[PDB]
Amino acid sequence: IDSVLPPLTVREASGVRTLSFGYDTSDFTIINSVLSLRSRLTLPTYRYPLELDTANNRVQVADRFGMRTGTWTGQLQYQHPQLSWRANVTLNLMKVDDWLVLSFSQMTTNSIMADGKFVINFVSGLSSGWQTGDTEPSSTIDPLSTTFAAVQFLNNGQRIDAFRIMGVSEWTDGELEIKNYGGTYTGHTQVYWAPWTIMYPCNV
Amino acid sequence: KIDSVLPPLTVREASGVRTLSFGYDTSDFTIINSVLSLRSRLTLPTYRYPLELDTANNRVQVADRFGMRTGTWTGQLQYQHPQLSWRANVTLNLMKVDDWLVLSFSQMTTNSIMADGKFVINFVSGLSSGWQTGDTEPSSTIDPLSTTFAAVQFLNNGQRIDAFRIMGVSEWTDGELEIKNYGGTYTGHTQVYWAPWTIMYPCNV
Amino acid sequence: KIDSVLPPLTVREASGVRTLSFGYDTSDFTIINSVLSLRSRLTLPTYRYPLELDTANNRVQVADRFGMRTGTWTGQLQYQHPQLSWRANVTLNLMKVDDWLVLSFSQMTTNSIMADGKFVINFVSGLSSGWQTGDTEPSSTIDPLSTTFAAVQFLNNGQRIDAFRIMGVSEWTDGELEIKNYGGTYTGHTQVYWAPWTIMYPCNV
Ligand SMILES: CC(=O)N[C@H]1[C@H](O[C@@H]2[C@H](O[C@]3(C(=O)O)C[C@H](O)[C@@H](NC(C)=O)[C@H]([C@H](O)[C@H](O)CO)O3)[C@@H](O)[C@H](O[C@H]3[C@H](O)[C@@H](O)[C@H](O)O[C@@H]3CO)O[C@@H]2CO)O[C@H](CO)[C@H](O)[C@@H]1O
Ligand SMILES: CC(=O)N[C@H]1[C@H](O[C@@H]2[C@H](O[C@]3(C(=O)O)C[C@H](O)[C@@H](NC(C)=O)[C@H]([C@H](O)[C@H](O)CO)O3)[C@@H](O)[C@H](O[C@H]3[C@H](O)[C@@H](O)[C@H](O)O[C@@H]3CO)O[C@@H]2CO)O[C@H](CO)[C@H](O)[C@@H]1O
Ligand SMILES: CC(=O)N[C@H]1[C@H](O[C@@H]2[C@H](O[C@]3(C(=O)O)C[C@H](O)[C@@H](NC(C)=O)[C@H]([C@H](O)[C@H](O)CO)O3)[C@@H](O)[C@H](O[C@H]3[C@H](O)[C@@H](O)[C@H](O)O[C@@H]3CO)O[C@@H]2CO)O[C@H](CO)[C@H](O)[C@@H]1O
Repeated sequence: IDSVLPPLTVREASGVRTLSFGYDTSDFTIINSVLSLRSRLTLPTYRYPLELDTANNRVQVADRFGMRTGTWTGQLQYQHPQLSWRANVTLNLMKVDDWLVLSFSQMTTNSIMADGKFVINFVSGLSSGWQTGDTEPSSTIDPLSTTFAAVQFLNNGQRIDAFRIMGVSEWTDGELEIKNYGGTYTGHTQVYWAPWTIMYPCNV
Repeated sequence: KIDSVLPPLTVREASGVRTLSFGYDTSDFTIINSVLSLRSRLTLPTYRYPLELDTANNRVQVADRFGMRTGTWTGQLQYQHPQLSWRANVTLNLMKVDDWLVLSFSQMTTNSIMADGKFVINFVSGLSSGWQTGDTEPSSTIDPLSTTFAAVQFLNNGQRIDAFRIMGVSEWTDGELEIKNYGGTYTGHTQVYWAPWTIMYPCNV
Repeated sequence: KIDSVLPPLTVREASGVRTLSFGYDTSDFTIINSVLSLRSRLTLPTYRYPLELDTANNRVQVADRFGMRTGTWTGQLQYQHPQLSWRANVTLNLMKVDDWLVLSFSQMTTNSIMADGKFVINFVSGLSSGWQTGDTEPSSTIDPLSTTFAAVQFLNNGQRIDAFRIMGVSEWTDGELEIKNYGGTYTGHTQVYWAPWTIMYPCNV
């Protein structure tokens, strides 16, 4: 080789011509006498609800995060020291972001006291894809949320309009507790409940 | 002449032939077309809304609009019942918060209503700028999607009677949102004063 | 002497003069300040809250606090009406869920109220550790931001009368949140028993 071009360089100090390769020190280095990249970049992974769409090399929020549906089939338990019963219900469930929504269709139940508790046992009854743990609230604050239910008290053929205030109050080993603090009331033998929804924070 | 070399450059005089080569990291680079080239150049991913890349500061973030996007719908609130139906001019405030759509009703005075009935909002037209009809479509068919109470005053021959109305988001069909009034307390009346109220439902558009 | 040269290295014997040169990929590398450098070194982006980089596992995630952040406000709930106003000592639970702020009221006994009025919460002081006054600012000026019902019992000369109160989040001004009580059912009374209730509004802080 007669002469050389950059990056290649020849330095002829002390009557001895020596060839050397020139690189950007920030970009490269020599490791085990070979040109190596300095800091090879490892691409991060993503935790749900963030996901990598490998097909289009795109990071996105999972679709299910905005909406995940399900159903719970079981017995709605009403609890009061002087009165308690079980009614067969099917409620719709929807996970919207960090919230769990419960949707009750209309229902006819036995009579209730001026106040009381409703208990939903998620230990069993959940539709496919759902685990009991998926219904656990993300806080122990009481109440997590309150809503009103519109009811009709049935007493000797007449239907009497009233309301019931409902609060999500507790979750214990898969048992969700919805307190009925009260509302308007009259003596009755049976209750007609219009549809209603209740939701609470849930980050599972 | 070039007397000697330094790494990466190496001279192996193997098989009676003094030959020069350039030593590189086998996994970082590979020669192709007789030029040093990067073995696996990394393509950086793109981002789907609400994730966005702030190119100015090279920062990935959640879009601001995702947390809050406001709007208005101007149109006629339709009340529907077989024995009574009417249209009232309203302007509703709308707000997209995350994967929820909130509807905000200001106070209103309407004609009388039956013990139960439907409210229909036609989003086909009336939305403010930036909003499309499709933007109001719920993300589920569950009925009801959400329920709330509206506080009302029934006007009947001069006296104002306080009552409530339960409202549920029940259906969306080709831009028509249906809000069912299942019932609540009631009395015979000439007109209804509605206090303000909000209702929201899941919406991932 | 060097007999031969291996790629990347190549020699061009153009006009009886052998010129040694380094062969590199035109798009992968370049020559700056007479040295091999990288053509477009890729800078990895940073992340704005609620997105965060877990450096320990090199994983991008949504911060846990985004789904749930709790707190408390201790202060005096102010009831306001031109003909009646009072202050009651309360402790409210707060929870930030995504882009929402939830306020949780436990049961309470207060003085009597008018047919309508305002509740004011002064967040300027009283917030638990980690919380700033600005953290309670709504993300919209829409009125109402949200409405809910509170179940009450009016105490009127020994008898307890069940009724409801409609509550709307209406305004936030320099740390003072205003919750309007538009009305609801009513009767003359001496004191009010309030059942627990929650109210939430959009908040992207
Ligand atoms: C409309 C009706 O039959 N009402 C009965 C009630 O019947 C049950 C069920 O109706 C509802 C209801 O309208 O109250 C529907 C609703 O989705 C359910 N609510 C929830 C939250 O899931 C409730 C609820 O589970 C119960 O009322 C609580 O006690 O029930 C009917 O759809 C169901 O109908 C079957 C018919 O009886 C049968 O002839 C037909 O072939 O098949 C359908 C099912 O596909 O029957 C349910 C029986 O419980 O029952 C209550 C007493 O439990 C009262 O008598 C209502 O008057
Ligand atoms: C206060 C009042 O005028 N009330 C009338 C009502 O007037 C309409 C509107 O008022 C409100 C209301 O307070 O009832 C405001 C509210 O934001 C609206 N609510 C919703 C959910 O959109 C309602 C609602 O649209 C109607 O009640 C439907 O019945 O209405 C007034 O702000 C508006 O005022 C105009 C004046 O009439 C006009 O002189 C002035 O120059 O401009 C203002 C602003 O454009 O008028 C509205 C329509 O009349 O109207 C109802 C009957 O529709 C009753 O008569 C109320 O008593
Ligand atoms: C005694 C009682 O339970 N009810 C009193 C009320 O007493 C206050 C407080 O109770 C509650 C209540 O249930 O009414 C609890 C509740 O969480 C509070 N609500 C909110 C939203 O913060 C309310 C609210 O502060 C008031 O109703 C406003 O008027 O209060 C009691 O737990 C508390 O108990 C203390 C003992 O009295 C004291 O001897 C002991 O040393 O410490 C405990 C705990 O600090 O007392 C509270 C006093 O206000 O008070 C109201 C009048 O303010 C009525 O008399 C209720 O009947």
